[PDB]
Amino acid sequence: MRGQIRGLEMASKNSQDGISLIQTAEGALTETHAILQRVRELVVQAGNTGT
Amino acid sequence: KNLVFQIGANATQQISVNIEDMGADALGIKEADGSIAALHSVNDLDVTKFA
Repeated sequence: MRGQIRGLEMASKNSQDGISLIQTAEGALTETHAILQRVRELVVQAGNTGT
Repeated sequence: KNLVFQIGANATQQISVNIEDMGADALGIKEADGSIAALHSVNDLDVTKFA
């Protein structure tokens, strides 16, 4: 039991650490995405306003 | 030099416009004929040849 208990404590630890990794990459990709919104703004302008 | 106007946020959503006018562009028979059809606008044949 205690072997598993302690393993579950370290499991919770490892999973929370998983979450930390996730949210790191998550926020980074959110910012990336926001850039890409700006990019498409610049694409539509980089329709040259036509000519 | 197609006077394109990219407007639509989606691709290919463009407007094609045409410029062709100018002082030498008067009677566009097909193009400028010569002393007539364009160059009366430019050179003004009514000098003394008219008399």
